[PDB]
Amino acid sequence: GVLKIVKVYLAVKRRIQPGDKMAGRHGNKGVISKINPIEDMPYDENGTPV
Amino acid sequence: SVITVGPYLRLHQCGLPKKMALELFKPFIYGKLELRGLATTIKAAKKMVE
Amino acid sequence: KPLVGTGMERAVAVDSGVTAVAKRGGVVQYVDASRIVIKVNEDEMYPGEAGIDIYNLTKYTRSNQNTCINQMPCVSLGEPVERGDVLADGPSTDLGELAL
Amino acid sequence: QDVVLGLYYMTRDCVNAKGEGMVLTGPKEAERLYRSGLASLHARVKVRIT
Amino acid sequence: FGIDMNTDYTLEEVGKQFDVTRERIRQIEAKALRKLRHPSRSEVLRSFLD
Amino acid sequence: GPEEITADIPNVGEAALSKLDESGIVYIGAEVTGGDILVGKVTPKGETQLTPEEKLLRAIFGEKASDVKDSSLRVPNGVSGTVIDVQVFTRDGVEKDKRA
Amino acid sequence: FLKPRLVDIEQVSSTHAKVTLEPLERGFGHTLGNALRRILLSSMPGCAVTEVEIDGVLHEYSTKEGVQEDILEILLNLKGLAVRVQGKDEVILTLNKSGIGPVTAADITHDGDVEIVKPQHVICHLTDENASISMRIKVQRGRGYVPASTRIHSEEDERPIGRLLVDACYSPVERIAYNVEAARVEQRTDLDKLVIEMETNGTIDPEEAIRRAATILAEQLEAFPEFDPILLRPVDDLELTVRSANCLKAEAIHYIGDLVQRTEVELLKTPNLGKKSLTEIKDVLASRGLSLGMRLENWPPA
Amino acid sequence: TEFLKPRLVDIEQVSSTHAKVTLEPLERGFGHTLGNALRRILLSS
Amino acid sequence: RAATILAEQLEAFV
Repeated sequence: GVLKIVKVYLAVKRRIQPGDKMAGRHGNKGVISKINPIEDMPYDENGTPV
Repeated sequence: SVITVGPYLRLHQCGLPKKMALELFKPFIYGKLELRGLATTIKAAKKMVE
Repeated sequence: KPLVGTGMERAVAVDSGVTAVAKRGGVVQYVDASRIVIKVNEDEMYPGEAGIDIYNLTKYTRSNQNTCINQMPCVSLGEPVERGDVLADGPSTDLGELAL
Repeated sequence: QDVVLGLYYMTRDCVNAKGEGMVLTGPKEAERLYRSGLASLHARVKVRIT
Repeated sequence: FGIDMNTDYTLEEVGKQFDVTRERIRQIEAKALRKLRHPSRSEVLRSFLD
Repeated sequence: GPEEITADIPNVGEAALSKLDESGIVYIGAEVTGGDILVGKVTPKGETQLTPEEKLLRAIFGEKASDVKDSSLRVPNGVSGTVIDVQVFTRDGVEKDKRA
Repeated sequence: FLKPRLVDIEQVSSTHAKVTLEPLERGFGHTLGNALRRILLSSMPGCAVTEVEIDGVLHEYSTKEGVQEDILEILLNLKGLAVRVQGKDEVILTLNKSGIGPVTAADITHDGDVEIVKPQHVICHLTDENASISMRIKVQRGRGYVPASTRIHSEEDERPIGRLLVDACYSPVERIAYNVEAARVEQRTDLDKLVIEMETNGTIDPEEAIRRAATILAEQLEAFPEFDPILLRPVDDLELTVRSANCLKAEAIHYIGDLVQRTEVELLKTPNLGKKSLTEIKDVLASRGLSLGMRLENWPPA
Repeated sequence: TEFLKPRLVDIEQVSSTHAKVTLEPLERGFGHTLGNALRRILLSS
Repeated sequence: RAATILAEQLEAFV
């Protein structure tokens, strides 16, 4: 019944957004809540954010 | 969908994703859109939100 | 790469077919994002046909989970390689180790 | 959890701290004393409350 | 056409029902559609076509 | 009737027909989002059987209602990516189209 | 009520420097300092590369023969290329190289406002004797982070599919840290110093950054229905032939509203419109319920 | 590369000695720096 | 007046 088939292959690039699931290797799961600016990030005396 | 925190919220509310609310209330949006006169007809409303 | 490792990740990365492993030791004649051609040392080499080991790297293609599976050369032009060394890394592998 | 650790760390006392033993007209200048780094969050203090 | 009516009627039938028959009626329609063709009339129906 | 992969699609603007080649298949490397037509497809459906108000509408606007329905493959809603590959399979004995 | 001002600016590297502020009253080192850190990290002019058209490349997911880097890798490398411009908001550069060896950032053609801070920077390597790469690197200037994904809404024919859009990294600032130490000026009870030690890519001078930062900071203190929509559509929406469209645009007809006002007489009097073109226009207008010589009286409202 | 200034400003005050003022449009992360630097100055100085 | 002190502090930059 099928005369001809056209397969298109899409490459989609997604980074990360709230709702994604992240976890360490220790069985500690989690879901990204909000994406915070570098400005609001807790930083050490060296000035390097986390 | 997956859920997140949103501590800023009052107890009586919840964060609802834009796209989701758009798709969910679609008939309401059509109705209001052609209620105020922003859309000629329901078809036009569909085309607008689409 | 795992900053905090175990020492197994190398074995998992290599033993799984994702990475491209040298068949025979030698020097690298050609290094491209496409292919990697290695000139075999005479000792490991067979008498007939002479020959060099040419590895054609798998490039961007559909995986079973609808993710991407792609190989990158970890070696540089004209570099010493040994038998059973990582010539190219697969997806989620760094220098013969396993980066998940 | 986080919230109760917050109110717990807030409402609590150590043996010695900044502004230990002093007196204040009310909660307003109590918080005003704390936020300026003059008085410790937990310190034994007599204050006038209504 | 069959608008808000059972089936639809041939131009001659419409002529019998109008007592003024044939080519005459065919003209009215042509000038009728014409009046509906130009916008402010046609802008509402235009959006119906996607 | 037989379905067509042709680039001729009932009721589409030039913006829609832009991303397709003459044969009706999206170009390699063309970035797409939801709603873009990847492969134009059309299937025969004759005598649409319209109604009175529709008949008036068509006679007013003078539009020929096509005997063909639009089955074209379009990017799923919400997903956006770049087309890196196209493969065409044809029944043995059926004439290959231009793109193929 | 002593106002602060700046003092020695110590440049330890092309990368980073420590700017210092002498006359600071009680506790003000922190109030000024952190607020300065915020604006410094967040809002600053940047020139990060946006668009890149390469040689034989349709998409960023291919590999070019002769280069061991994947195209996506080359884009990612370009995004980390630090350049500074003067008079131009957006400049386009041209990169060209061949033969065996690394292609650095100094291998690009040098323009008037182009300044390469890292000439040693690696864009991509070259693996074969005869293998050559040319590319246009379109570098524009902006603020904050502008991803490649949000870049497409306006669209407007980015059709040159060979052009790969890249995420905008606009910002000189890498790391900013501020330390207040007590600063003893000759005579005064007690004052503080502000040591802001910042990290940059070299594309912005410390005095300049520290200046604009407080410039913006103070700058915030400055406050403490008839007719058819189809008539306003551009003529391109009519999907005419290139010739007809160009002719109409040449006759000051840019929208459908302008076209429907014209008559056959008037259009035939134009230097470039023949009977074929007029037939086409009448056809496409009639196909959408429009025509020539249409009057709408009131052109235009607002 | 022009900037953003706030256009909807409303001061809703209770009684006389108390006040709640609000500012609608502020660029991302500007609300915290403004709010905080002003709080520090208001209280401490 | 509070934020004015701030503006005075910045008077040597902008």
